[PDB]
Amino acid sequence: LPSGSDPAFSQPKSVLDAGLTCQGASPSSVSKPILLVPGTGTTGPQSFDSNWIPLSTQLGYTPCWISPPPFMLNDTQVNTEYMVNAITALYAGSGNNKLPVLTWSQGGLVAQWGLTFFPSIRSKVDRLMAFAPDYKGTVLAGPLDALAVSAPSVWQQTTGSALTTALRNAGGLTQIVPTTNLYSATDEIVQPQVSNSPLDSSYLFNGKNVQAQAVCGPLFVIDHAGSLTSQFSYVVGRSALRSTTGQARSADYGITDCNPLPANDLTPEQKVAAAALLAPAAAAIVAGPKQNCEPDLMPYARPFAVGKRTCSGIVTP
Amino acid sequence: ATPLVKRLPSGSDPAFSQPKSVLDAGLTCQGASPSSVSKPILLVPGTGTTGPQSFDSNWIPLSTQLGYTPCWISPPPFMLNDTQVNTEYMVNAITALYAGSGNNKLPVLTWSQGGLVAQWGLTFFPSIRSKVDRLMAFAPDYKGTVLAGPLDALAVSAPSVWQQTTGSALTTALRNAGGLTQIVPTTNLYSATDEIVQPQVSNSPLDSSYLFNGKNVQAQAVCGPLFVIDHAGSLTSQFSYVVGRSALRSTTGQARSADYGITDCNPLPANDLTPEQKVAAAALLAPAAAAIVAGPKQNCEPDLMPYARPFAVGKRTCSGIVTP
Ligand code: NA
Ligand code: NA
Repeated sequence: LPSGSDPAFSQPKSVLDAGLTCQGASPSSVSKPILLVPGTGTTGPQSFDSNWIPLSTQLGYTPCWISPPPFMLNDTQVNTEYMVNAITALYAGSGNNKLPVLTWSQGGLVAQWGLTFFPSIRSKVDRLMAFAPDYKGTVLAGPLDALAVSAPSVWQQTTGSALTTALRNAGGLTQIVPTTNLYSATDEIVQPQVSNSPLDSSYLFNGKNVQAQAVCGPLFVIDHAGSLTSQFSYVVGRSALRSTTGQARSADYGITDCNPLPANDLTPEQKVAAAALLAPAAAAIVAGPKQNCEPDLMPYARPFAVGKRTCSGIVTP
Repeated sequence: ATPLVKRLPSGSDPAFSQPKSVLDAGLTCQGASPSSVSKPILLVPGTGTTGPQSFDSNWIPLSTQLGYTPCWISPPPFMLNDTQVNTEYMVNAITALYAGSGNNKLPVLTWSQGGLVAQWGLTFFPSIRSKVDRLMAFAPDYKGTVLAGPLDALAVSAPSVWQQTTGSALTTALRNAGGLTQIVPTTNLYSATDEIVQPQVSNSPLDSSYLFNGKNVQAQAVCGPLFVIDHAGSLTSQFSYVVGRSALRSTTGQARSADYGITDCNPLPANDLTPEQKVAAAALLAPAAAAIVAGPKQNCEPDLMPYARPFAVGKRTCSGIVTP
């Protein structure tokens, strides 16, 4: 993995701090923070108000989140600056104590990108619990050469992208901190996910890779959003957050937990909102940035994707 | 600024799967033993051929007339086996010829798969980087080729044909390990009209023969868009001889634009070849296509050796999905 000093941020600290919020606390003085990293086309609240904000509260954490603008549609590398800055802030604000990170969709790619390229946070993240992460991107976007004009981070989550290439070649498809990846073969956004194998976009070597169907059977169906919100997802995430190993444990879940509906402990209103989690993403995409090329890799990542084409041209060594 | 990133594998050479005696048996020099040879040049042949079949009609005599002792490897059977094994023959030969010429660097000159083999060796066997002074590659397929896939016609194909298919685990691993940037001074001579290796048309890093920082000479960029030489002509033409002569003589280790131009754009076999050599040069490809048909074939790409597996995790080879 990359070593040495962290790369410089492209955004000022004040901007990065403005993207971080905690429930009922300031990041500078917070007990048992958990950092929630949202999905493409959403803010922290839109990703987590109906699920892991209340669920982590009941598990004894202070939920905190980042909301990189606009709605996680900008450069994934910029979104990661928000996360790295937040880990640094919440580590100090909790008394110099490691904290867990819990993510949905792109948020897991962001987390692993930060752990790969910003060495200072490896000692500050206790564990990573990623729901439907797309470390390999998704092939459902189609080939890069045919992609319609799309948001910066949508380019970067397209399989074949310079970003996913650089993550892989820098060592980022192996876990860096104890990581659990919960995902679904029936994901309608991120594929391939069907093999229960290293082919899957959510898979990390040495991670606790939990394809729901491997536990629940081939008839179990949860979609991209259900991967975050389901009762099964809650049991796995609870296992990961409590485990002394930092990863979910098979002994903590079984067939009786294979309920695809929103987590039981959510209120009826939260269950409704959780089922409708994905809709704001489309609206943000319609109003959001669009371009005909993948954003350039920042200098710290360019050496890992020589030959790939971004907006400024082919990456050279 | 730019971070520190080792561009290539480092450390000790991976072990060979073949014993030294077997690798030595595949190496021959004209009129000399590798153990005591003056000014060797190592020639690495193309798919479906032996060293003599690739080079008897061209660079064996032409390099002799430039003052070298030509030496070649003939990995069996006819370069159709695992490209990684073919590379063991090349690595061993460099070690032997470096030692047999008094610890003096030597040039490597290749056709077709031979250039992929050379770059694979330089990428994964660090000991040879200080023993090769330059690489002169004719029609190298560092990205493989999109033409004539392994599932065309009979659903089995030679091991090295799988590996030379674009998207293969082998070509993926080479790229991910840093192998599409030159490692020693390299000249790549190729043709937009290559009928075996594509894509080659863009005169840019998209081309299968292109290496970053190399001297990448697409013939049409010098001779015009309607100049035609094929996969074999890329090795045998008079234009190719002028570029190769420049690369071998150059003090930079690469061909120099000053040494060739429009008046060298002769697509026929190199002038200095005898009539018999010119005829054989024009017919270079026929034995290779036939050997591919009669050789080993399988329905899967050979497994990557352990040294290469980390660079193609998630690809599929005969044993299953590649893991580190
Ligand atoms: Na958009
Ligand atoms: Na075939």
